[PDB]
Amino acid sequence: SAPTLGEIWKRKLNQLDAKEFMAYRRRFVVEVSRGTAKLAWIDERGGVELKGTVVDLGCGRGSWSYYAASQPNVREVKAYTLGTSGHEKPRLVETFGWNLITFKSKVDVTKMEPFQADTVLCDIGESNPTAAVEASRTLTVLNVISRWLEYNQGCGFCVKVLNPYSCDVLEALMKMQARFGGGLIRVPLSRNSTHEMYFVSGIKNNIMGNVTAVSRQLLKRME
Ligand SMILES: C[S@@+](CC[C@H](N)C(=O)[O-])C[C@H]1O[C@@H](n2cnc3c(N)ncnc32)[C@H](O)[C@@H]1O
Repeated sequence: SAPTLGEIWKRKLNQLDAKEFMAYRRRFVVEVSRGTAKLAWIDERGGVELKGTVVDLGCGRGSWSYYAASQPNVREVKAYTLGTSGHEKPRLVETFGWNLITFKSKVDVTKMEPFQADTVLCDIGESNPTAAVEASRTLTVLNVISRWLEYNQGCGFCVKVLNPYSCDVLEALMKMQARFGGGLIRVPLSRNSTHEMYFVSGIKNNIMGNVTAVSRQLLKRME
């Protein structure tokens, strides 16, 4: 049922006008950066142990990196993002832990050699009206992340899954869970206009069931 229900949600979402979309997207949603709040939520729930060498793949402005850099078990943060035309570039600030981060823009992380890391973070996935476009980008991220997880036996991880209801993606996630453990969670701070979920090392759950539960929740909210 998962692809059917998420696909229904997507087609219904795309039928909303500007006013309906704006009202729908915040309905019952919890709530400085959105990025910070989401990683903080996952961290406080025990979704991911932030420790040692943290990689932040697709760091954009870098909220996750600054979050990670302020945590007691983190030793360094290596942050990477495209930062090319019309893509977010890291925003340097003077907050606690800033000196632990190395930001590198102008890097396509899908083409980077994995290296040593104790925690793998990745928040790549831009919403697109076409669910199949989102599935393809999601698959690409998961394939890249699998190489990192293979290279770093036992590392912690927290990975955005932009479209988790697509059948190919579900099978990909089950395979990652079979290989690396972990589970798939919905952050209640996510807006109703995205079906994004997070593949995390700290929580071990029923992936397909959680996805379906999120589809049914987001559909009910649109009713
Ligand atoms: C919007 S950030 C997610 C938010 C971020 N965690 C934060 O807290 O600010 C996702 C970033 O991934 C970047 N990105 C997308 N594809 C990429 C790729 N192939 N290689 C490197 N960065 C990529 C995008 O430019 C985008 O800025």
